[PDB]
Amino acid sequence: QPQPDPVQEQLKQLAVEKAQLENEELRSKIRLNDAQAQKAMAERDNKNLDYLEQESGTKHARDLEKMKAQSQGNQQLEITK
Amino acid sequence: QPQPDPVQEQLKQLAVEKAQLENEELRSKIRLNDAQAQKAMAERDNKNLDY
Amino acid sequence: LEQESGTKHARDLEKMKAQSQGNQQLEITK
Repeated sequence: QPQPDPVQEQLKQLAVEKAQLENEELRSKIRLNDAQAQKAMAERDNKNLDYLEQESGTKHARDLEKMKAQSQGNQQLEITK
Repeated sequence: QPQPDPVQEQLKQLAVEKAQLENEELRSKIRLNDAQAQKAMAERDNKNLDY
Repeated sequence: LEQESGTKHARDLEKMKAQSQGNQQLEITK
């Protein structure tokens, strides 16, 4: 009857464990790539919104509204006093 | 009758699933490249508007 | 989502209005 060698069984078990872990590593890489792609898409959407707002006068209109509101507040304070 | 060895069957299953996962990894790489290209195009459009 | 609507502008307007109201209240109390 052959005499078993303890080290060989442990080495085989470790090899099987490594083979199992490689697939989990690949899955983690896929998840990371997907997350980066979604972040890039969100950045693109933000840049597109910025382009759309800058093309029109909305950015300047908001500043004009702020200045007009400040002036109206000053006028109201003058009237109340 | 030949006697099966579970270790070999498990190794073959792991190899098949790894070959399956490689395709998904390639698809994820393609998606990331496409997203980066679209982001670069958006940046170019913004810079053209600035010009 | 916040930038698409006027929430960012609305908060600044609310801050300005609150400052004006505080100045008016200070004037009234004095």
